[PDB]
Amino acid sequence: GSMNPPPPETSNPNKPKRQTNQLQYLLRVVLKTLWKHQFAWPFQQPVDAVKLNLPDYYKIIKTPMDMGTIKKRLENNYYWNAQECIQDFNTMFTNCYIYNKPGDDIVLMAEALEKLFLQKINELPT
Ligand SMILES: C[C@@H]1CN(S(C)(=O)=O)CCN1Cc1cc2c(=O)n(C)cc(-c3nc(Cl)cn3CC3CCOCC3)c2o1
Repeated sequence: GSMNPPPPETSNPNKPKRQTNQLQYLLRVVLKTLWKHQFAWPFQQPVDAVKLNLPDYYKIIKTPMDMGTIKKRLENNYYWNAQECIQDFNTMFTNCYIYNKPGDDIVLMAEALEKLFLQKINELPT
């Protein structure tokens, strides 16, 4: 092993494939808008604690999450419901805010993405 955990699962081979209009919105509106933002890149994959030499990251973070994982989960129809996906986004942001120093560039980047996320979730269809 290494400092890095195995990445979260991204497919569920034993569930039915079922869309919902909220899951469609989460992929086509929410994820796609965040993914293309200029500050998305540090959130597009799991934190590589080995490469970045962050021995405490996965000691502090209990539930790793990132937008690459979320994207794959949505594209693979991993989620049974939209609330599971919203929870993953929230976990990603929480991880960033509880680990990092408040003034740091990475927290400014997270905040820009989070504002966008929360605005799109305010417009989540019924
Ligand atoms: C190496 C960084 C340096 N930054 S800083 C001073 O803000 O530039 C402090 C954090 N530290 C560890 C860390 C944490 C972290 C993270 O939560 N997340 C979510 C991501 C990263 C991360 N993933 C990649 Cl890929 C690069 N980085 C570092 C960021 C940093 C901001 O500028 C964009 C690149 C990540 O790294």
